[PDB]
Amino acid sequence: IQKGSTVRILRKESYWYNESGTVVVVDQSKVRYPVLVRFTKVNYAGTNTNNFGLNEVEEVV
Amino acid sequence: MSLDLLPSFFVPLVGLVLPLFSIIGLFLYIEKEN
Amino acid sequence: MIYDSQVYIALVIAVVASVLAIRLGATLYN
Amino acid sequence: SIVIFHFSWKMQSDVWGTVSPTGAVSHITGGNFAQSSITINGWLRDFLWSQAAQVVQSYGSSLSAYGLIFLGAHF
Amino acid sequence: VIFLWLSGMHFHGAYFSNYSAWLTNPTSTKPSAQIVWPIVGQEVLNADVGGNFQGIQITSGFFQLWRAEGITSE
Amino acid sequence: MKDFLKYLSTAPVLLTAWLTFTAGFVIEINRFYPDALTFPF
Amino acid sequence: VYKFPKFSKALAEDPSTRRIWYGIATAHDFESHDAMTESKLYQKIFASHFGHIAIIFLWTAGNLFHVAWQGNFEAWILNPLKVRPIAHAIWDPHFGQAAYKAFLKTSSPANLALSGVYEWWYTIGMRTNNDLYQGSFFLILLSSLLLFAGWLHLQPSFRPSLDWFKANEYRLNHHLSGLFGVSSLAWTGHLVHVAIPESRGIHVGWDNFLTVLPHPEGLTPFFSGNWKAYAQNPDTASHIFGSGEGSGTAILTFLGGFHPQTKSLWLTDMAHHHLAIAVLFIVAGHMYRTNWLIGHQMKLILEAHRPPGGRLGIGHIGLYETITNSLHFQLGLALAALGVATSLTAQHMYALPPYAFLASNFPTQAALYTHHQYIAGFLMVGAFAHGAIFFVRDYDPAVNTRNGEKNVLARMLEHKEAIISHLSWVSLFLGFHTLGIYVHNDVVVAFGQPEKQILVEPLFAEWIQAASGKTLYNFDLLLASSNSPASVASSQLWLPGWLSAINDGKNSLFLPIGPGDFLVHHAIALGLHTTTLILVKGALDARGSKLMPDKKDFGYSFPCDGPGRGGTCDISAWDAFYLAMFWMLNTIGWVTFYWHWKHLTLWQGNQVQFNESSNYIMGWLRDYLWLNSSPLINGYNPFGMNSLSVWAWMFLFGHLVWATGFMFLISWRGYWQELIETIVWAHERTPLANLVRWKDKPVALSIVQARLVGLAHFTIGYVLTYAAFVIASTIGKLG
Amino acid sequence: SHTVKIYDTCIGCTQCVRACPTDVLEMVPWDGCKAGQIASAPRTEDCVGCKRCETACPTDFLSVRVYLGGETTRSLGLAY
Amino acid sequence: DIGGLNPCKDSEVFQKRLAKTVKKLENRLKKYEEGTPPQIAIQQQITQTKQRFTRYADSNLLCGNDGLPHLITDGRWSHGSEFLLPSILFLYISGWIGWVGRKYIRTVGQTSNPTEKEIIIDVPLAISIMTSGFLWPFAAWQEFLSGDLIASDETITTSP
Ligand code: CLA
Ligand code: CLA
Ligand code: CLA
Ligand code: CLA
Ligand code: CLA
Ligand SMILES: CC1=C(/C=C/C(C)=C/C=C/C(C)=C/C=C/C=C(C)/C=C/C=C(C)/C=C/C2=C(C)CCCC2(C)C)C(C)(C)CCC1
Ligand code: SF4
Repeated sequence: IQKGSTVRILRKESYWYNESGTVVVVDQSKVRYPVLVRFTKVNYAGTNTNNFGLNEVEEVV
Repeated sequence: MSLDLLPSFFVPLVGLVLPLFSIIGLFLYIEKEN
Repeated sequence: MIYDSQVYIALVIAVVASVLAIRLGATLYN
Repeated sequence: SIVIFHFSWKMQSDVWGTVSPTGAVSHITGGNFAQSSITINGWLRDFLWSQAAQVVQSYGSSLSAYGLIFLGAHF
Repeated sequence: VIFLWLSGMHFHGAYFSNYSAWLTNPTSTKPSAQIVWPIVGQEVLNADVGGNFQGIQITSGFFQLWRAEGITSE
Repeated sequence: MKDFLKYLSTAPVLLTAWLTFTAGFVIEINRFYPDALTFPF
Repeated sequence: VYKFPKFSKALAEDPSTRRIWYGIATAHDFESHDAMTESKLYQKIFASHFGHIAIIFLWTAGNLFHVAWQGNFEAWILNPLKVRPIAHAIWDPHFGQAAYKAFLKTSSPANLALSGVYEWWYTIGMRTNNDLYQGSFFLILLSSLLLFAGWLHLQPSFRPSLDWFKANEYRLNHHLSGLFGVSSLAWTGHLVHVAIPESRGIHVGWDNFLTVLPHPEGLTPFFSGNWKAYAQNPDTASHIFGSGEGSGTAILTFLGGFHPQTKSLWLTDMAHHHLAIAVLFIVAGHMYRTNWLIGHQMKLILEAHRPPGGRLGIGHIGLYETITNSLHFQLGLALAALGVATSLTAQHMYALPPYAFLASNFPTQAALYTHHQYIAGFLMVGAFAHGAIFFVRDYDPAVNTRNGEKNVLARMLEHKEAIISHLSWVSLFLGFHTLGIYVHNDVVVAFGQPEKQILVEPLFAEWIQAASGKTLYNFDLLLASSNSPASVASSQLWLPGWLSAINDGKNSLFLPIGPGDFLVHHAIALGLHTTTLILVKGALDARGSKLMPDKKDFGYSFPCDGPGRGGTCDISAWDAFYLAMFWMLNTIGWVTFYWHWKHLTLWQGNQVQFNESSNYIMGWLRDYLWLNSSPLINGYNPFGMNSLSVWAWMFLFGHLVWATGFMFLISWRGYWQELIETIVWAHERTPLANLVRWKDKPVALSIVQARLVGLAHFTIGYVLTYAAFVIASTIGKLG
Repeated sequence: SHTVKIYDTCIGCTQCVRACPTDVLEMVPWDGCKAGQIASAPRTEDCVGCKRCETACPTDFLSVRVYLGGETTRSLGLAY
Repeated sequence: DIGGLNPCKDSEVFQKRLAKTVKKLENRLKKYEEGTPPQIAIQQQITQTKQRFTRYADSNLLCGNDGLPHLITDGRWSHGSEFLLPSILFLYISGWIGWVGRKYIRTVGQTSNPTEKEIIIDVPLAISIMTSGFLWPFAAWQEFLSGDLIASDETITTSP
């Protein structure tokens, strides 16, 4: 995955679970949740972006 | 003592005395310490 | 019409059932 | 609501009505406010239940819209 | 908005009311200033307010106010 | 008349116009053919 | 400020009055208590069950004793249709002379009995105030037995283990066979031996029961196999209940219908019914495996039930351990079954009155139906609440899942959105259209043109009535036809009795129905569907949702999750129960309103009033409530009072409690904490009262506690006002 | 006293700490995020349960979670 | 006949209802004067009442013991104009509404600002979609066949 890639959220406790988002940036450092994904639908708190782990996102073909 | 005096003997007894002693006991119990 | 003896012994038996109730109540602990 | 209920019942019971040619005053309800407005059951029966008769029996008449609005406002 | 509402009230008094009939019989004619179109059976709302008129009885007291103003014509 | 037509395209104005038109043709059907309890056919 | 919530140290350290409030409301939640094990849980539940059964038996004994002592049972025996049964005497110092005179019955002021116990005890063969006293004595003895057992099974050497408590097969075998079948067998024995001769004038007491043969042939036909002999010579159509005139000798018969005199089921019919039920349940109690190598292991039965094509997932493999290890699953199942059972009791004890002269006791009929329907609604809501509790605290996804695939229960959480969406669709459909038709009828009738009403004939339900033999709708279907195989088959067994009862205008058996019945049944369906929607949504969403994907970590009952994420008021599963209680009350109110109005019109004779005015809402409001509330509100006026004065007082009391519930529901906390702080300052800063200070800091009721208190006020006011209305209206309208 | 837990989804944006009305949360060094900081809850005895902390949390389902528990005169917000 | 009901053309209580309504209307008519608009309105009311009662009588309508038309909605085509034909009409109209709404939602859902086009309707596109709903039964059973009607697993689900 990279910037601009489309991924499916696999985190169950997510307002965008099973949904598709756009990767903003994948951090190359040793952070726990490097993948930053932007969504079109705001969550219940109003935010439309979140940091996800490498195993919590699945790239769409 | 006839059977018809039992209501006048028991209804005040129950309905007033039992609340008083029950309130005393419950208040004492719930206000206890350790 | 029931007699005084009938009501009296029913009251006495009710008392015995009351002592059995507090024993169960106290055995179910404070 | 309590103020307007007091006004309606008191006026209907002790002010409004008709006057006979000899000067006898007959009111809409008949002076029941003085003795029956002192209990909640009195307010429920001699005012609410009694004067709600016209609203519930308005169907088929020219006041049927008032019954319909009564029901809709309850809803 | 308030002026438009007042203009509507006066227009209804002028056109859809029995104000002229009520003037000649204030104690026996009920004030009415809104007639109801005959649709879906709603014409039953046009009550027998008196003065050869059918309509909804008016409880806003406009007839009495207009009479106090000296208004004697529609 | 470019933004006025866009204003008329807003949700409230369009809903009001559509509901007014809808109530209008319903009321006029019920005026020209009143008291229709069953299908006319 | 300590030692009251002995079971919870967290509450005992609360410096506020919240500790006392929460100590009451958490006393029976044994699973949440401090220093808690499963063995202690089951043992305490067992002892509490014993105490509860003792309480029930003591309550029944008290009813028996008060009927025997202050009632008029013996006088009611000689004239059951004119004498009004008396529940118990009244001694209230607040009575005036007028109240004493109005409530005066025979020798002392007394309350009429609306429980129908007089008819029930008369039917089962009680004729003396000494028979009731014997029953009270025996029931107090049984209560003493149960209290002793409850104490005993908390003793060290007599406390059962978890294996005994979770021994499903043994408990099922014994419960079914022993409890149901043997209790039915003993009840058939009593029915025959005592009740059957007592209805025929022969007294069979605890003295002449070893020498009075229940049947003249005396157990010879039973062993000989000539079981028809017990059905020969039944009670004739001119039999006077409690007397030998026109009686028979049969003890087990098929007659169908009702007794011609008491307008109730034949005693020989009910004895045969209980004998058949006893045999069936005793047979069914041998199903499960015990120490003798034959029977069933229900784990194997559950595991083997997976459809081969595959549509229920892996089937019921994990259900055995799920149910066994959870007391809330079992409690929910039991509560649902009990709710259905008591709904059945309510629906059958009015259509098929089982007790002598109970059909003509209109106030007790209404009271019994209303009581049982309200209990049914309560039990159903409790079943769903405990299902939600099981989801929160007892459900384990690992047990209900095998290699990724989910079992029959775990799959209910996969299409939970589908279930909730379709429940919502059904509720919206029914509500929209029932309200639309009702309001259409309202507007059309109001405009003076009732002919334009939308009145749908309940043909589907009338079809069922015709199928059971009602020749009123000209369907000629199954039992309305004399040539159908359904009729020829039972033409010699129970049709003549059944047809004579179903085709009678004075019965409640299959009451004639019209468009009003159709509309009110659709309203009932809407209420049931909406209550089910709320409860099912709370149960399935108990473990989490999108707004709170960790709701299981907060428990079954918590106030909220805060104002964040848009606001999370009433987000817990307990709040779903709390909201569904209102809908249960509304649905039971609709059901009881329908039943009571239908039966008031049937008893008064103006059934045309219901059939015409029940199709529109104003018809209900004017002809049921406003019309029948006149006798009730005039229980006391500025001119006098009647024996219905207590019912008017209860009416107003219910309204007051209802509106206090409105207080507790509309106004929330936070507004009551600051006011309490002002009161605290006032008390602390005033002389002559500074000498007295609280030990627990006064605080406002918690959010969940406030919801509970408002719901309790709402429900108590609801029940009290409707009970007062139904009873007083029936009494004051039908004499 | 209430229970406050911090989860490694913390991005160290400090909005929880500067929203706590009773000084329960604080920022401590960390190496699991870009900011190099994570929220901590070392003074939960002062936690009142107002949940302002998690109203300011930008992470998807929160990184600070408040579990209401036993009540205290501090946690009940009693000035008396 | 069906359910013990009888045709309204032979229902005495139906004619009694008609006669009572007409009598009330005529009594109301008596208290007005000449050809004044109130009398014209009451006469129109009488005429409409008579026409409605006559039409209900000659309509294959079954009346109960209260003299009111009862609807036979068990499904039989004999009384098909009471429920079945209005049912078909409503199903057509409501399917039209739902189809045009869904088509508009899916059409503006693929533009740059989908939310803007929901408070400010694209009236040209809205008119284009709305008049295309007459084929909604055919369009629905041409999109379901192609799998374009139902989502499969991109739909979101809660935690449990
Ligand atoms: C649960 C059953 C029950 C209930 C609800 C009532 C209700 C009543 N009884 Mg009563 N009674 C009962 C059983 C019951 N009785 C039994 C079994 C006996 C035989 C001993 C009596 C003997 C009796 C007499 C002699 C009198 C009453 C009277 C009364 C009335 C006033 C209350 C009173 O003075 O009580 C007094 C009750 C007793 C002395 C007997 C004890 C009642 C039972 C055994 C205890 C039941 C406890 C219950 C299950 C739960 C207790 C809760 C507690 C922990 C708070 C009231 C209507 C009076 C009356 O008629 O006034 C008009 C009266 O004079 N009762
Ligand atoms: C089962 C419940 C119950 C019972 C039996 C009673 C009984 C009574 N109430 Mg009562 N009450 C109750 C619940 C009850 N109340 C509740 C819950 C409320 C609130 C809603 C009230 C509100 C209430 C009011 C407002 C009034 C009563 C009154 C009365 C008395 C009736 C009037 C009369 O003729 O006596 C006349 C009374 C006397 C001649 C003197 C009685 C004084 C007490 C009761 C005697 C007790 C003796 C006692 C053993 C002494 C102990 C030893 C001591 C010397 C050290 C009577 C004693 C009236 C009354 O008398 O007021 C005092 C009155 O005005 N009640
Ligand atoms: C023959 C032996 C026997 C008998 C008689 C009982 C009897 C009882 N046991 Mg029990 N038990 C047994 C063996 C037995 N057990 C064994 C062997 C075990 C160990 C495996 C247990 C373990 C056990 C536990 C752990 C508990 C009990 C409990 C109970 C009591 C249940 C409460 C009650 O009073 O229900 C009375 C019920 C009836 C009289 C019958 C109910 C009638 C139903 C509701 C009507 C249904 C009809 C119909 C189906 C309705 C539907 C209509 C249809 C068309 C579908 C009851 C007294 C409980 C209790 O309260 O303990 C004190 C409890 O907690 N037992
Ligand atoms: C045999 C049936 C049965 C059993 C064994 C239980 C057992 C249990 N339930 Mg349960 N429940 C039941 C039926 C049952 N319930 C029904 C029918 C409902 C629907 C109404 C519920 C709804 C329910 C909820 C919503 C909850 C429970 C909870 C619990 C657990 C703790 C109970 C507790 O703390 O009590 C506390 C007891 C009280 C607070 C006493 C309340 C008394 C009420 C208000 C009536 C008293 C007023 C009285 C009528 C006064 C009359 C007024 C007068 C003027 C006329 C416990 C395992 C709780 C739990 O945590 O489960 C794990 C929980 O949250 N249940
Ligand atoms: C117009 C598009 C549209 C479509 C195709 C659907 C389709 C559906 N809805 Mg729905 N809904 C809509 C709009 C729509 N809805 C709107 C606007 C609301 C807000 C009031 C809702 C509220 C709603 C609820 C609360 C529920 C549904 C449900 C459902 C499902 C069952 C059908 C039902 O109960 O109808 C419900 C229809 C209504 C309650 C009335 C809708 C209001 C109008 C008529 C629709 C709006 C028309 C729109 C403005 C047209 C503009 C298009 C134009 C610009 C081209 C189905 C998937 C139910 C479900 O999940 O079952 C599976 C359910 O519980 N919907
Ligand atoms: C939440 C939950 C829960 C609960 C649930 C519930 C509560 C349910 C309910 C349920 C119900 C409540 C059900 C019901 C059912 C019923 C039925 C199922 C019925 C049937 C019937 C039938 C089948 C009949 C038939 C017939 C007829 C109709 C005619 C006559 C004869 C005959 C018999 C044939 C639990 C805990 C479990 C678990 C968890 C989850
Ligand atoms: S509740 Fe949330 S905000 Fe209030 S103190 Fe505890 S943590 Fe800080």
